[PDB]
Amino acid sequence: SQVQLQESGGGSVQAGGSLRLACVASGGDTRPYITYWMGWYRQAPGKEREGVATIYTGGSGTYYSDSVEGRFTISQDKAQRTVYLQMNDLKPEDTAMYYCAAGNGALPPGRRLSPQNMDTWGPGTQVTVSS
Amino acid sequence: QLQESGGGLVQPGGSLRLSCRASETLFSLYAMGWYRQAPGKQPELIATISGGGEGTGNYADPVKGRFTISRNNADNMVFLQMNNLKPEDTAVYYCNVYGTNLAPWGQGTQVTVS
Amino acid sequence: ATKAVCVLKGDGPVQGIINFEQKESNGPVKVWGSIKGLTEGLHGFHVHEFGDNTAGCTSAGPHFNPLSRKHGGPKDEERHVGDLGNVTADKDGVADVSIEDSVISLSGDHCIIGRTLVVHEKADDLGKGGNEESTKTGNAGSRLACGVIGIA
Repeated sequence: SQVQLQESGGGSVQAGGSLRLACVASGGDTRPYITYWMGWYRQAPGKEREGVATIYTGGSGTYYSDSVEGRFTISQDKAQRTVYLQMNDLKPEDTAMYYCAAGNGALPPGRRLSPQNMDTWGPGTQVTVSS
Repeated sequence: QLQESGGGLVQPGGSLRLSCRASETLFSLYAMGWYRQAPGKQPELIATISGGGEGTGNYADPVKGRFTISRNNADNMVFLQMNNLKPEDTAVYYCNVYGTNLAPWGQGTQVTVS
Repeated sequence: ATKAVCVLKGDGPVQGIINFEQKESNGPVKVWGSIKGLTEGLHGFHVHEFGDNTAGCTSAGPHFNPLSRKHGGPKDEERHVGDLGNVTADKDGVADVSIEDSVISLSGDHCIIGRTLVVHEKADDLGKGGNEESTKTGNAGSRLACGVIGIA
């Protein structure tokens, strides 16, 4: 009835390693023309949720934050209702809790990677990078 | 820019599978169609596929219930699965966008039923 | 110089603003704006007959057809008056509508003020599809967002 997101795939890895987070969506309105701006958000202990990348469920538009630009790549399997995050060349600074969140497909430019305009959230997965 | 394949020569009642690889630029209109240039005729639209996700198909009356259109979003491809071929379906099947200005036709594929 | 505007809302996330303008009487109409929340690709764009949104976009009734003709792309001559064809949404699901049509008017017998603009689910086949439905609705699929066209 309500959309629910579940992350997976975080863990511990060595500075320079790889991770592929995935978020799968469950329940909610499954009809194709219900577009969201699925996004990956990042909260380090004692700092604010950041938001690193987002993808349009309606098409393919992807927008990344400047701190992860070259390194992180967000993809999606619309038929499996999944959105992925390949994080590689991992820095120690990328340690944080990583949340997947969804928001209105109609969000304008500037409000698509802001956690305030975000509607439903996933519980989080922890990612720790050691050096 | 539009490349077809998969026709050939088939006995009546037979089945074929036409395949078309389209430009990213054409495919991202997500409105594609299989036209058949019927013998001596201008290319008629025979099946469309548009919409979200895997898309939605629409069939011209002569093929409805015998042809199935489909697409592969990740690969920019469109497929036409033709079953129980009658003589009438003999023609050259082109693939192209619909609902906007047409792209320069591709080679198309030859479908012969006898 | 008559102006008009419409705000498209629906059940789904689709929503935008489309403005009309008509410099000279019985002249041509500039139609421009932006719809956001669409599936990347083509979408049917129509002025339906009634400005009724009581049961949502269903109440709008059929495409505006005062001359009682069959369906067509806006460039064709056999067409409904409110048949404006298709709009294009990009990889971010935004369609920047920029049309200029000469059949619909802001005045007279062809006046659309008080009628409903509608963006549709799939793509309008412009009547070239080859089944009875293509000559009425153009197989544009279901209605995603709509609004009554008002005065500016």
